[PDB]
Amino acid sequence: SLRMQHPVPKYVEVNMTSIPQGV
Amino acid sequence: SLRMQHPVPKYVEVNMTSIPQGV
Amino acid sequence: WAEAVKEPFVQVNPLKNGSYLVLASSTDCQIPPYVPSIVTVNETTSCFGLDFKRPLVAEERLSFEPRLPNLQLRLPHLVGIIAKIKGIKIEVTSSGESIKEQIERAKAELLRLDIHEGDTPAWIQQLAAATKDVWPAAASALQGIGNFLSGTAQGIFGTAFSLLGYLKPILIGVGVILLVILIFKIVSWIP
Amino acid sequence: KEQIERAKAELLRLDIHEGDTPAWIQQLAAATKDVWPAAASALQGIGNFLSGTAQGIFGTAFSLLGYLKPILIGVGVILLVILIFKIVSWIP
Amino acid sequence: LDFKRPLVAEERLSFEPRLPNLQLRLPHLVGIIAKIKGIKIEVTSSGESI
Amino acid sequence: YTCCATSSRVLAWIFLVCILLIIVLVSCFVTISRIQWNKDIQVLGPVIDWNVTQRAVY
Ligand SMILES: *[C@@H]1O[C@H](CO)[C@@H](O[C@@H]2O[C@H](CO)[C@@H](O[C@@H]3O[C@H](CO[C@H]4O[C@H](CO[C@H]5O[C@H](CO)[C@@H](O)[C@H](O)[C@@H]5O)[C@@H](O)[C@H](O[C@H]5O[C@H](CO)[C@@H](O)[C@H](O)[C@@H]5O[C@H]5O[C@H](CO)[C@@H](O)[C@H](O)[C@@H]5O)[C@@H]4O)[C@@H](O)[C@H](O[C@H]4O[C@H](CO)[C@@H](O)[C@H](O)[C@@H]4O)[C@@H]3O)[C@H](O)[C@H]2NC(C)=O)[C@H](O)[C@H]1NC(C)=O
Ligand SMILES: *[C@@H]1O[C@H](CO)[C@@H](O[C@@H]2O[C@H](CO)[C@@H](O[C@@H]3O[C@H](CO[C@H]4O[C@H](CO[C@H]5O[C@H](CO)[C@@H](O)[C@H](O)[C@@H]5O)[C@@H](O)[C@H](O[C@H]5O[C@H](CO)[C@@H](O)[C@H](O)[C@@H]5O[C@H]5O[C@H](CO)[C@@H](O)[C@H](O)[C@@H]5O)[C@@H]4O)[C@@H](O)[C@H](O[C@H]4O[C@H](CO)[C@@H](O)[C@H](O)[C@@H]4O)[C@@H]3O)[C@H](O)[C@H]2NC(C)=O)[C@H](O)[C@H]1NC(C)=O
Ligand SMILES: *[C@@H]1O[C@H](CO)[C@@H](O[C@@H]2O[C@H](CO)[C@@H](O[C@@H]3O[C@H](CO[C@H]4O[C@H](CO[C@H]5O[C@H](CO)[C@@H](O)[C@H](O)[C@@H]5O)[C@@H](O)[C@H](O[C@H]5O[C@H](CO)[C@@H](O)[C@H](O)[C@@H]5O[C@H]5O[C@H](CO)[C@@H](O)[C@H](O)[C@@H]5O)[C@@H]4O)[C@@H](O)[C@H](O[C@H]4O[C@H](CO)[C@@H](O)[C@H](O)[C@@H]4O)[C@@H]3O)[C@H](O)[C@H]2NC(C)=O)[C@H](O)[C@H]1NC(C)=O
Ligand SMILES: *[C@@H]1O[C@H](CO)[C@@H](O[C@@H]2O[C@H](CO)[C@@H](O[C@@H]3O[C@H](CO[C@H]4O[C@H](CO)[C@@H](O)[C@H](O[C@H]5O[C@H](CO)[C@@H](O)[C@H](O)[C@@H]5O)[C@@H]4O)[C@@H](O)[C@H](O[C@H]4O[C@H](CO)[C@@H](O)[C@H](O)[C@@H]4O)[C@@H]3O)[C@H](O)[C@H]2NC(C)=O)[C@H](O)[C@H]1NC(C)=O
Ligand SMILES: *[C@@H]1O[C@H](CO)[C@@H](O[C@@H]2O[C@H](CO)[C@@H](O[C@@H]3O[C@H](CO[C@H]4O[C@H](CO)[C@@H](O)[C@H](O[C@H]5O[C@H](CO)[C@@H](O)[C@H](O)[C@@H]5O)[C@@H]4O)[C@@H](O)[C@H](O[C@H]4O[C@H](CO)[C@@H](O)[C@H](O)[C@@H]4O)[C@@H]3O)[C@H](O)[C@H]2NC(C)=O)[C@H](O)[C@H]1NC(C)=O
Ligand SMILES: *[C@@H]1O[C@H](CO)[C@@H](O[C@@H]2O[C@H](CO)[C@@H](O[C@@H]3O[C@H](CO[C@H]4O[C@H](CO)[C@@H](O)[C@H](O)[C@@H]4O)[C@@H](O)[C@H](O)[C@@H]3O)[C@H](O)[C@H]2NC(C)=O)[C@H](O)[C@H]1NC(C)=O
Ligand SMILES: CCCCCCCCCCCCCCCCCCCC(=O)O[C@H](COC(=O)CCCCCCCCCCCCCC)COP(=O)(O)OCCN
Ligand SMILES: CCCCCCCCCCCCCCCCCCCC(=O)O[C@H](COC(=O)CCCCCCCCCCCCCC)COP(=O)(O)OCCN
Ligand SMILES: *[C@@H]1O[C@H](CO)[C@@H](O[C@@H]2O[C@H](CO)[C@@H](O)[C@H](O)[C@H]2NC(C)=O)[C@H](O)[C@H]1NC(C)=O
Ligand SMILES: *[C@@H]1O[C@H](CO)[C@@H](O[C@@H]2O[C@H](CO)[C@@H](O)[C@H](O)[C@H]2NC(C)=O)[C@H](O)[C@H]1NC(C)=O
Repeated sequence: SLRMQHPVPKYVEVNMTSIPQGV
Repeated sequence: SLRMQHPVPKYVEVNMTSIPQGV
Repeated sequence: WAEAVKEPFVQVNPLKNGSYLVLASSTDCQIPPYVPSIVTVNETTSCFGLDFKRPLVAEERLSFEPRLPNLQLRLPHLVGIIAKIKGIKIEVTSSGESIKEQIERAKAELLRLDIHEGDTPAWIQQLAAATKDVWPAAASALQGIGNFLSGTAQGIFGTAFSLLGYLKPILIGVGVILLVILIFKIVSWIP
Repeated sequence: KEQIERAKAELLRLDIHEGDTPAWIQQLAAATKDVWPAAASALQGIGNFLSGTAQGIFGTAFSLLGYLKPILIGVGVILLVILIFKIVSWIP
Repeated sequence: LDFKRPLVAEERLSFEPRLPNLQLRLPHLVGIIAKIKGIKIEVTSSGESI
Repeated sequence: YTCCATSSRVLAWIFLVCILLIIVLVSCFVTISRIQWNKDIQVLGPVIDWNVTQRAVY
């Protein structure tokens, strides 16, 4: 007997935008 | 603008057993 | 204005339209550090130890959002040391200041943080952190001579140098007494 | 008396430095102008000499000779220790 | 100024908070540190090392 | 005796040279560390422009 856990790929989309002058 | 792909964890269970003498 | 803050720094504001405003000293979920940004995700996930949810689809209307002009800003090289030794929020430049005026502003203040008999190792470690970006070879050297006075033995050399530093006035005094003997003893040999 | 003994220690410790002598001397003049106008005009002159005359080469020279002070003493001491021995090794 | 004797009151069920006690070690020369700044200045944290 | 007298002489010379070198090593360190600090103060500092795309890490 030998139980194991194999990792399987995935992903989450992340958009980013700027803030001119930090305002 | 800046589009990115962040990895997110997951897993698949995998059981294994033996074959005495290779028969 | 500049102001010293505690590390690690994390600030996350949930916006009403369903995005998040992030400013953080460290990376998570691919978000760059130090520069702020408006963040949106296509599927619920945990970032900076809290849940960033996917927003509800919206209908597009005519916008009235402002678009400010962009702006490059040059800061003094040692802005971190200037903000630290004030212990309050302090003015460091103007938007439209010259290289010359900007520098001649904390220079006298900064020069008078000189080496002392009582914290040479702690001083030498500041000089390294200040020199690292300019001359990395020198930094690594200074850092070494720092840890020698602090660490090697039980810091006995640090102790020895600290003490020989404070004795300086006594040593001169003795030194002067030796000359006054030597001169007389020499003159009282010549025929 | 109380009013004066209030920023005196603070103010005394804004002393002359090897790294901004010209910028210091120009403060001393502005501070002295109302008290002693003759001295101010002098100090202001010796200010502009270290800053302006040539390409400020004298400012540079004095700034550098200021930072070298510890090396010079060290050498000076080595000369005496030679001179004394060389002198004592002339006397019969 | 005059500290007056208060009027007798009737006892009801209380909801007053009881905070935890706390020892706090300050620097030996805290008075000289506060004096040469001439503003209200941060000197330690609750849970800082010597 | 002569060896003991010679030893005392040689010891004193090495003891003198020992100090006169330490005087030169400390003196040189103070000069160089203080100049570098002066140069550190007058270097050009960083630039900030609020551009996120510029700071992307893959
Ligand atoms: C597709 O098909 C394939 C088959 O073609 C499927 O693969 C087969 O799947 C089976 C599961 O249904 C596996 O069976 C399981 O095997 C486990 C491991 O067995 C070995 O270890 C045992 C424990 O060993 C340790 O602990 C003991 C003390 O307890 C120590 O002494 C040891 O040193 C170890 O530390 C051990 O008992 C087993 O020994 C037996 O087999 C070996 C040969 O393989 C012999 O040499 C031994 O003599 C012994 O066999 C005899 O004695 C036993 C009783 O002791 C009898 O049962 C035998 O008939 C025989 O007389 C192994 O060394 C087991 O742990 C596991 O036990 C479960 O079921 C029992 C009841 O039967 C329960 O009591 C347990 O609690 C537990 O639930 C089970 O038997 C097959 O190995 C595997 N076959 C192959 C070839 O890989 C596959 O899954 C299928 N796939 C799909 C998708 O369907
Ligand atoms: C929650 O709310 C927040 C808001 O609080 C939402 O975030 C906001 O989302 C908006 C999307 O709806 C974003 O707008 C988009 O910005 C994009 C990027 O804009 C910049 O780059 C542009 C291109 O630059 C490159 O290319 C040009 C040549 O084409 C070169 O010259 C450059 O060098 C670059 O290489 C550029 O045009 C923009 O410039 C404008 O803005 C800056 C300041 O930010 C000014 O300095 C500029 O002067 C200029 O503004 C003036 O001029 C423009 C026209 O040129 C006018 O529109 C202005 O009114 C003003 O007069 C930036 O530098 C854009 O690409 C993108 O364009 C889309 O839409 C247009 C039509 O409007 C189409 O034509 C395009 O094809 C494209 O589809 C869009 O405008 C906001 O940035 C963002 N706000 C913030 C603060 O982050 C968030 O999404 C919300 N969340 C949810 C869940 O709802
Ligand atoms: C105007 O308003 C103000 C309020 O704004 C009024 O002032 C308040 O008046 C109250 C009287 O009504 C005072 O309450 C009384 O406090 C007494 C002292 O409490 C302290 O000491 C206790 C004993 O400590 C010694 O002994 C123990 C062993 O028994 C040892 O372990 C110790 O080392 C000491 O040797 C101690 O129990 C108390 O501890 C509690 O409070 C502190 C914080 O102050 C906490 O750190 C503790 O954890 C603890 O709080 C928790 O646990 C207790 C139970 O143990 C709970 O009750 C709490 O809710 C909490 O979970 C203090 O260190 C008390 O002796 C006195 O007890 C009387 O009442 C009880 C029943 O409640 C009886 O059983 C007793 O027999 C006794 O009659 C009472 O509580 C307020 O202190 C005071 N407030 C302030 C801020 O000053 C003022 O009077 C008003 N004026 C007018 C005119 O009306
Ligand atoms: C606001 O905007 C101003 C203007 O851009 C910024 O100030 C300028 O910063 C830049 C970039 O750091 C400096 O560029 C360097 O220029 C020198 C040459 O300078 C000489 O010639 C200039 C000709 O126009 C002249 O303006 C200068 O005059 C100033 O300086 C003298 C001397 O101190 C002073 O007396 C005057 O009163 C003026 O203050 C001066 O005569 C050049 O040598 C540099 O070259 C380097 O960089 C380039 C490009 O990378 C490289 O190719 C070279 O090899 C070398 O490494 C560099 O181009 C500029 O001198 C600054 N100008 C002023 C007026 O200060 C300011 O930083 C912005 N402020 C803020 C807050 O953001
Ligand atoms: C918050 O709470 C902390 C923890 O209590 C307070 O800090 C402690 O203060 C006490 C009291 O002033 C100090 O007690 C002394 O301890 C030394 C021995 O210290 C050594 O052994 C410790 C073993 O646990 C170890 O933790 C120490 O490690 C620290 O120091 C080293 C060296 O600088 C440093 O490298 C480490 O990183 C740690 O910082 C250390 O190895 C002991 O010699 C003292 O004895 C005197 O007092 C007793 C009792 O009166 C007396 O019997 C003796 O004769 C002698 O007079 C004394 O017990 C303790 O060292 C402090 N601990 C730390 C971690 O700093 C802190 O003050 C509180 N903060 C605030 C803001 O209130
Ligand atoms: C992060 O930014 C991304 C841009 O790089 C966003 O992707 C865009 O999201 C919109 C959502 O409205 C998509 O629009 C959909 O388009 C499909 C069909 O695609 C075709 O037509 C569109 C125009 O309608 C065109 O842009 C495409 O090129 C295709 O030709 C429709 O079925 C939908 O109903 C909807 O109209 C954009 O297609 C998409 N653009 C790109 C370049 O991928 C993304 O949504 C952002 N993510 C987050 C988390 O905010
Ligand atoms: C038990 C251990 C064994 C004993 C070891 C010692 C044996 C000594 C033998 C006898 C000789 C005595 C020598 C006398 C030394 C006196 C030290 C003087 C220190 C001193 O006054 O300097 C002040 C503080 O700096 C300081 O005090 C910093 C001093 C320098 C620290 C760094 C030492 C490491 C040097 C590394 C050398 C390699 C580097 C590359 C060349 C600043 O000077 P100032 O008072 O003029 O004021 C200038 C403006 N503030
Ligand atoms: C290429 C050009 C030609 C070369 C010219 C130079 C040739 C020199 C020839 C060899 C002789 C060398 C002489 C050694 C001079 C060393 C200077 C020491 C400076 C120094 O240590 O002073 C410190 C900073 O002041 C300063 O550094 C300020 C120094 C004075 C600046 C003003 C000079 C103008 C004088 C005008 C004279 C007329 C006025 C009326 C009499 C402060 O002193 P401290 O370290 O003891 O600390 C006291 C508490 N901070
Ligand atoms: C969110 O965006 C990610 C982009 O990583 C989407 O991932 C894709 O999912 C499809 C299945 O529909 C896969 O076939 C693709 O290979 C994935 N693309 C990648 C990894 O680039 C994901 O589907 C989106 N999630 C939601 C809920 O819309
Ligand atoms: C296959 O097994 C993997 C084990 O890696 C399962 O992964 C878990 O999935 C749940 C979601 O239901 C997560 O909360 C756990 O953290 C995962 N466990 C891990 C990574 O150890 C996976 O769900 C299984 N897949 C199927 C289809 O049953």
